[PDB]
Amino acid sequence: EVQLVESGGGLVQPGGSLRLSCAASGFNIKDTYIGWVRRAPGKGEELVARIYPTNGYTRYADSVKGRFTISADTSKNTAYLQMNSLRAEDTAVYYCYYHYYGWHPGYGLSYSSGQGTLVTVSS
Amino acid sequence: HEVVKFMDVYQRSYCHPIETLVDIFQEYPDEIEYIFKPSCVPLMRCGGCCNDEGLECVPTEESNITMQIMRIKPHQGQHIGEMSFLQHNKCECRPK
Repeated sequence: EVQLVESGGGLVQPGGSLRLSCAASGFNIKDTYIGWVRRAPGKGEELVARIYPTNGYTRYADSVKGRFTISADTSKNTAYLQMNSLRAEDTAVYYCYYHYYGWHPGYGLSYSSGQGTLVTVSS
Repeated sequence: HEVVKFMDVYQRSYCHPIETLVDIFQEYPDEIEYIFKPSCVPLMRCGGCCNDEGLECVPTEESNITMQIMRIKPHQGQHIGEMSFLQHNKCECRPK
């Protein structure tokens, strides 16, 4: 049984910041890409950031390059997203997700995501 | 003979997401003793031209897609599993 426990969301003014965290249990994050996607009002899912904790290779949405920074602490089995210099367009629900790196055997769940944290950027 | 109009060629060839057949192993090159079936997957990926040697079409939005893929050790069996890839939701022309 996998759990993703999400925290860190809330309401800020432009230029403000939040730190999201996603504490996983039921699997090892070094085995996965772990990251965030976001869904904004009337838009499709978009990858925000991801990290392969086995080597710390990361990827970012073009729209957040230079502002957001993903990291992972493998001893806590937890990933973090530092969101700096927030804008109005960043307003979305952000979901923690993972999928097993490469090929995952069989019929069990290979990719999953959390409940979501709300991030609002207003005023 | 039915000649394709300029504007049509021009709009159709311009930078955008197009169904692209992507070799799996190039995306995930890690267990060299295994082969995948199919060996390639259909992914929306930026393609086309920018009509300026100084610009390249590049994704600016991306999303995950997850598929069932067989893995094969060549004289042993084939087994079903799952793999996840990036598609490109959005493309644009950007300095090289």
